[PDB]
Amino acid sequence: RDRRERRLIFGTIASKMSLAPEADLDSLIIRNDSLSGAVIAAIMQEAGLRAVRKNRYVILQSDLEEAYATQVKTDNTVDKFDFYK
Amino acid sequence: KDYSQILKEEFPKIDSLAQNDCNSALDQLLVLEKKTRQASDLASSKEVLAKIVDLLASRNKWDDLNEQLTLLSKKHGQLKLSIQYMIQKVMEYLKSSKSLDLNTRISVIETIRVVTENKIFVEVERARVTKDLVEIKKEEGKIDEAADILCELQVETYGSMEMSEKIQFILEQMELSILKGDYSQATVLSRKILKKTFKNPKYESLKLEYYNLLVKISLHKREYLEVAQYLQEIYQTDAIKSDEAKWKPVLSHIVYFLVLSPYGNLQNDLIHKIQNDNNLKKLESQESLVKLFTTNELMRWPIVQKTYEPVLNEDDLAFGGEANKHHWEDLQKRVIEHNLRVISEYYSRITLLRLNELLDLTESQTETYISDLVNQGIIYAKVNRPAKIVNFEKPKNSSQLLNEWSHNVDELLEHIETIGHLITKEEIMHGL
Amino acid sequence: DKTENDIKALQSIGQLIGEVMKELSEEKYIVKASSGPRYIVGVRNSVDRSKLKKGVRVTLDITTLTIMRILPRETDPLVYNMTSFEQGEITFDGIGGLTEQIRELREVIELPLKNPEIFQRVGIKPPKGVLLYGPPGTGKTLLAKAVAATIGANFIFSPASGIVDKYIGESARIIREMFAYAKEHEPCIIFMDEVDAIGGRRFSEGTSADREIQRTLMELLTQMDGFDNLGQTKIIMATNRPDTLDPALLRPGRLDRKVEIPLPNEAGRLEIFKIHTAKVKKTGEFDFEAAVKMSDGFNGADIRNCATEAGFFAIRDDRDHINPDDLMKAVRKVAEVKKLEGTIEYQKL
Amino acid sequence: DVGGLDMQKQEIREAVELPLVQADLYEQIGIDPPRGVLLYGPPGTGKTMLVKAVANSTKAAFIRVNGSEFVHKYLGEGPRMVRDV
Amino acid sequence: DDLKAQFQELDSKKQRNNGSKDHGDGILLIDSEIARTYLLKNDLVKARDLLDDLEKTLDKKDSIPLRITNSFYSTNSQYFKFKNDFNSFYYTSLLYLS
Repeated sequence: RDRRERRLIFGTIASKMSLAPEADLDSLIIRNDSLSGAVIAAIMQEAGLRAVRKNRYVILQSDLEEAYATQVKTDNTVDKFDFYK
Repeated sequence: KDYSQILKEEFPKIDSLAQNDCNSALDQLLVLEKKTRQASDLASSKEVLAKIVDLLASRNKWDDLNEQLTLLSKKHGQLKLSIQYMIQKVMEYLKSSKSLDLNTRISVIETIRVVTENKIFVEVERARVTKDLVEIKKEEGKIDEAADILCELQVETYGSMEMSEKIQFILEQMELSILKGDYSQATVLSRKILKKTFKNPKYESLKLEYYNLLVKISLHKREYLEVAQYLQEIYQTDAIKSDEAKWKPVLSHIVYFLVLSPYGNLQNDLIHKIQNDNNLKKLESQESLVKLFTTNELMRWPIVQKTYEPVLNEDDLAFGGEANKHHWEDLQKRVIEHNLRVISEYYSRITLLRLNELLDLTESQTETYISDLVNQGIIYAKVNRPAKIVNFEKPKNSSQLLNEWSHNVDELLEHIETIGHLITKEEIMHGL
Repeated sequence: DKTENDIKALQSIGQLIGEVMKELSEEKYIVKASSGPRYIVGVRNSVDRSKLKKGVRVTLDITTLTIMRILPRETDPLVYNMTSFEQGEITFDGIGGLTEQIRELREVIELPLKNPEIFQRVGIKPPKGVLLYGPPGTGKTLLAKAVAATIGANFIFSPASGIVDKYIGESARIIREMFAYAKEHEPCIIFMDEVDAIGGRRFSEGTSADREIQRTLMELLTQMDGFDNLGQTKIIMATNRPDTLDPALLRPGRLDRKVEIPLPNEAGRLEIFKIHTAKVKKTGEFDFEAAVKMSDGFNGADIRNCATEAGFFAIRDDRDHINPDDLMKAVRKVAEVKKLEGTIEYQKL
Repeated sequence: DVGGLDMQKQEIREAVELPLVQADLYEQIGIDPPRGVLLYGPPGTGKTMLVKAVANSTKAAFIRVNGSEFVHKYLGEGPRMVRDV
Repeated sequence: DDLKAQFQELDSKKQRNNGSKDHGDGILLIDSEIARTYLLKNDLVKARDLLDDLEKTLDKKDSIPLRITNSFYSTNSQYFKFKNDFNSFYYTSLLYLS
C-alpha cells in the first residue's frame, strides 16, 4: 500500500481505541515500508498492552514508535534483503 | 528496622527551614528502591517518602512541593504503587490550610500530571481533585469552564472502586450541563448510568438526583410524556425514605401532567390508586377530572380554568412554577383536544354554528386544531363547507361491514349457547 | 450385593449414542448413528423436548431405534490429551532469571482472565495465540508446567505427533475435538509442547500423501479465524525454528504475541545456578560467580547437566557433598563437549 | 470497521450484493454476473471481516463451510456433504 | 392491645374465622373495629389503611356462606356514609342487608 490506503486503517482502528490528543499517527505512516493489514492491527494492540506495565491508560505517541519496530521486520533480523551485496 | 529510627535521624533540621530536605529525600530514594522494586506490594513505609510533604507545608509555597512530586512521577518512587499513597497524603493539608492558598490551589492541580494524564487508574483520588477545581470555577461565575472539566473526566470510568459515590460523579455533569444552557448534553449521560443502576437498588441519597435531573431535562423540552414517566417510577416504587406528609402532594403534579400530555397508558393506573382518592382533596379533584375526559362538554372547564388553579399556575414539588401564561399556553390546546375526541366518538356530523359554540372559538380557530389532529393520525373527520357541517364518520369498505356482521353472528351463538345451559342450571329452582 | 447386581446388569442390553440432527415433527426426530448411517428415531414422554433440539447428543436403542437418555456433550474424551495429571514440581522459583520474559506470559494469561474489563475500556483485543521460540534448553517447556502448578484451571496437553493418527480424515477431526471443551469451560488454555509439525507449509510437490495433514494445517486457520467465540481460550504455542513453520500462521490474527526466550545472560544465569543446586548438598563455602564466566553460550537447562556431572565426580572420591572444585570441572565439561551449535538461531526479534 | 478497501469492496458488492437485489440489471445490460468468487493475496491481509461485513449488510441466507471440514471419517460421506451445501 | 390477633386467642384451637357470628377468636375483627374506632373519632386515613388487608384476605380465604362479610361490610357501612359517593354506598349496604 501507500500513505493513502494505510491512513484509512489507522484512523478507523483508533476510533475504538483510546489515544492521546498529542499523538500523531502520520509520523509512522511515512516510515511504513512493505506492511499489511494484520501488521497494523498488531501495532494498535501492542501499544495498549505495554500501557498496562507503564501505568498508562490511553496510548501515547512514544508507545507507537516503540511497538512499531517489532512487526515491521519481515523475516528474522534481516527484514527482507537488509542492505548489502 | 531503619524505619523506626527516622525520628532521631536529623535533629537540627526540624527547628530550621532545612534547605537540605530535598537532598535527604533523594538519598532515601535510591536506597529504598532496590529493597522493593516491583516485587513486594507493600514494603517501604509510605510516611518516609511522604515526610517531605510534612516538612514544608505552611513555611513554604506549594510551587516547590509540586516540583518534588514531578521528580517522583518521572522516576520510580521506590514503588510502582507508591503514587497511590502519595496523592492520598496530598488530600490532607488542602482542606486544613486554605487561607491565602485557595488562589494558588488552582495551579497545584494543573501542575500535577497524574490528575491530567491517564494512568493505570489505581488512584480513586484524582476524581475528587477534579471536583475541587470545578467548585472553584462555579464560585467565580464561569459556567462553561466548570462543565468542560468534568466532561473529560467521565470519559474514563474506573472499574469498580466507589459504587454509590461514582453515581454522583456521573450525575454531576448532568446538573452543570443545563446551567451551561444546553440540555441535550446530559441526555447521553442518562442512557448509560441509568441502565446499569436499573436493576440495582438505590439508597436515599441516590434517588434524590433522579427526582430532579430526570424531570429537569424534559422541563425545557416541554414534553410531558417523559416527565410523568421517570417521576412515577421513583414515586411509586419504594420512596419510603422521605416523609409521608410531603410524599402525598407529589402525586398532585403527576395527574396534572397527564392532561398536558397526549393522554397515555398511566391514566387508568391512577384511577384505581388507593392514595389518590383519599387524603389530599387536590388528589381527588384532579382524579375526578380524569373521568371527565369522555364526558367533557367544555361548558364548565373555562369557569374552573379561570377560577380554581391549585396545580395549574402554582407548582411546588415538581416544576416549582414558571409563569401564569406558560402553564396555560399548552393547557388550552389540550382542553380543545379533549372535546374533539368526544365529538369524533359521539357526533357523526355537526354544524359549524353549533361546533363553534361547543368549542367557544371562531371559524378560523375551529378548523386549526381539527386539521392538525388529522395529520397526526388520531381523528379523521370530513369537513363539509357548503353544508357547514363536519362529518366524523370514517368510511368503511364492504368487507369491513360484513366482518363486523360476522362477529355478531358468532356473538348470537354465544347467547344461544349460554341460555341453553341455563335451563339445566336454573332447573333446581324451577324443579324444587 | 455384588452377585445380585451382576444378574440385574445382564438383563440390560446395549444402547446406541448419537447426536440429534434435525426435527421433522414434535415427537419425530432424526439422529445420526455413531457408525455414520442416519436413522429416523422416536422419543418418549419421560424426557424434556427442549433438550431434544439439534446438536444434543442423546442415547438410542440397538433394537427399537428411539431416543432414550440425554447425555452431555463429550467428543472423544482422552485422559492423555486432556487431563494434565498435575503433580507440583517446578514453580516460578525454578524458572528464575527469565523474569524479564515471565511478565510477557502473565500479561496474556493472568491479566485478561483476572480483569477482562481493562481491555474493553482501552479498546484493544485480548491476545489469542502466543508464540514461544528460541533454542532448546532455555526453559521454554518449563513455562507451561509452571502455570499448571499455580492457577489450576483446565489445561490441555497437545503433542504434535500424537494427533497425526491417520485412518480416514482422522487428523482433521482431532483438532475440532479439542475446541469442544473451549466453549464448555471458558477459563481454558491449550498448551503446545515442541510442535513444528501442524504449522508446516507443504503446498504441492505431489503432496506425498499429506491429505489429512494439509487439512490439519487449515484447522488452525479456521477456529482462530472464523466467527467462533474466542478470547476466553489462550493458545500457547512452542516451536524451535519459526522459519520451518508456515509464515502465514506466524502473522497476526492467529498468534498475536511472539515471546522471545533468548539464552540467559550472565545476570540471568546467576540466579539459575542456585536453582539447580538448591536441593543438591554441598559444602559451606561456595561461589557461583566462578561458573558465570566459565559459561559460554549455555542455557538454563545445561546448568542442570553441570549439577548432574558434579555428583558423579564425588562418587569415586567418596564425598556426599560436592566440593567447589568438582563444580568447575563439571561446568567446563559441557564447554569441552560442545558440538551443540546454538548460535545459528537468527529469529530473535 | 475496515477502511482502504473501498476500491476492492466496491467490486465485491457488484458481484455479490447487486445480483441478489436486482436480477434484471444483468439481463437488460447483457453481462453474465460471476457465479464464483476467488480472493487472492497474501494470507492475513484481506478476506476475514470482509465477508462478515457483506453478509451483515445483505441480511439474507449465508452459509460458511470450512474447506477442510468437507472430509468425513466415513468414505461416501464426502460427496454427500458437498451436495447438501 | 390486650388481644390483637393470634396472641391470647390462639393456643390449642384452629381458626374459626374471627368474630363473624357468635363463636370465634378475634383476628380480623379487632383490626376492623380499630378502623371503625378511628372512623367516628379521627379522620378516615387510618381507617382505610386497616381495610386494605381485609379486602385482600376476604377475596383470598373465604368459604361458601357469608360470615366475615357481615363484619367487613359493617365498617364500610359507616365508612362510605360520610363520603360523597352514593353509588358505592348502595352496593355496600345491599350486600350487608343480605
